[PDB]
Amino acid sequence: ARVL
Amino acid sequence: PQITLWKRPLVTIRIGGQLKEALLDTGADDTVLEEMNLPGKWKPKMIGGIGGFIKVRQYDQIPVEICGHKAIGTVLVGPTPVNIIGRNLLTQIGCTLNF
Amino acid sequence: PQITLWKRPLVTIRIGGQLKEALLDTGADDTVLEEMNLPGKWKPKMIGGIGGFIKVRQYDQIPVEICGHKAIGTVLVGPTPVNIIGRNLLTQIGCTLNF
Repeated sequence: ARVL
Repeated sequence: PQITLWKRPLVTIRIGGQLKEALLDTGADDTVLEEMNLPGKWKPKMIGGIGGFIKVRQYDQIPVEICGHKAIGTVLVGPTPVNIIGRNLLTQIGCTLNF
Repeated sequence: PQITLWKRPLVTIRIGGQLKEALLDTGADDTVLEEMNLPGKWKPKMIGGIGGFIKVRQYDQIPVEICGHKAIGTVLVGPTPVNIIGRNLLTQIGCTLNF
């Protein structure tokens, strides 16, 4: 999970 | 609505019967909220951002109302700097980027 | 164009004579590119998100074309895991969120  | 980006796209959401402010974040796969209590079971998970990885609580099938639009989905809770609505819920409310 | 959010909104950009893939990120104030050896004066900066802060190089007045739409502004260079187009350039290409 990538949260930018 | 149409939201321009001269200011952070902050909106009011309702979750667990409480109002909170959150950022509409197309760069996030997932919705992540600052520490709060949510009802039901959760599972420990880890997610990554620009500064590295954090531990979060994963709540599934959570109803969230975003600017009056209904979503029901995964909400992660943990040490994020800002409440973020990510693509998992943005898709449910029919949100697109346009230029 | 209209970009749906079922997948990460990755688009082609042109910067410093290179074509690159970048994420359109409404949750980002600033534009942050993966390590690259741009010419010019820069100054150090710290930027934060999930996980904490990273150290970046701030370059000003850098032309960036995003899917054919020209922009010019501040670009941050550092150990981001993905190239990120933030609001500073999204506003210049007339990008909105719509639902």
